[PDB]
Amino acid sequence: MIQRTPKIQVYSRHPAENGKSNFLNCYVSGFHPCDIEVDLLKNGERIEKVEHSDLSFSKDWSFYLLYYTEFTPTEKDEYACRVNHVTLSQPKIVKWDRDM
Amino acid sequence: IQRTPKIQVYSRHPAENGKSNFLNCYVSGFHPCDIEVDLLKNGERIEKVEHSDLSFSKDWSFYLLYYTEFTPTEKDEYACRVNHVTLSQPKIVKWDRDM
Ligand SMILES: Cc1ccc2c(c1)sc(-c1ccc(N(C)C)cc1)[n+]2C
Ligand SMILES: Cc1ccc2c(c1)sc(-c1ccc(N(C)C)cc1)[n+]2C
Ligand SMILES: Cc1ccc2c(c1)sc(-c1ccc(N(C)C)cc1)[n+]2C
Repeated sequence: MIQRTPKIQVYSRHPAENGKSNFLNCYVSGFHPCDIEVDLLKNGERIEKVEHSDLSFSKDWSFYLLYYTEFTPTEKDEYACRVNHVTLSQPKIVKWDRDM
Repeated sequence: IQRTPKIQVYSRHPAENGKSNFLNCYVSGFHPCDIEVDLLKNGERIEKVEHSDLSFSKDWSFYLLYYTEFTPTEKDEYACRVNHVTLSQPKIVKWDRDM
């Protein structure tokens, strides 16, 4: 079927509290074809030790996938998600918007 | 960097004609990820199948399982049809009852 471009959402598991351990998630949804690269970024730099869900799909072959890592937020630190996919020219970055 | 799937077909318990079992097609070790899988009662594509999710290694080798509840009979015969890029022609694999 026809190509389609991922929806990308970045969120913490519990609400932020500086210096308290949390998890950071990057949820990539709705996309096709399946092949995709995902990386999480502490101040523009690629976190080593990340974990991920399996890659699941609908009857209509939309794919869904989750990346996450334990982390401790601080006032100075800035976190984001870098996705590359065919439907993206340029690897797309999306910031973690704290204030929600 | 391409890799062709390993394909294994097996029942969960040993065959017993007219007793309910599960049939699995396990497709392993493959890349890239895109792949079609179907199970076949006498060459015909079974409607109501289930599947695991698609998991992968650090290596980006992918792993996936299809299965269905079924009742085997002496004359019935079952198989798995996989299509992948690395295959010229969709590959079929039989279920050997005497696994
Ligand atoms: C079925 C299910 C289970 C969990 C679950 C969802 C759906 S959807 C979701 C979630 C998605 C996005 C966000 N942010 C972008 C703030 C926060 C939470 N969770 C955590
Ligand atoms: C319409 C439709 C069909 C299937 C389907 C969805 C939507 S959304 C989804 C899904 C699967 C796994 C995950 N995580 C790994 C947490 C999150 C979402 N599935 C499996
Ligand atoms: C009755 C009977 C006899 C042999 C037999 C089975 C049932 S089920 C089975 C088997 C084959 C492959 C796998 N994996 C690759 C996960 C798991 C189990 N064997 C080898």
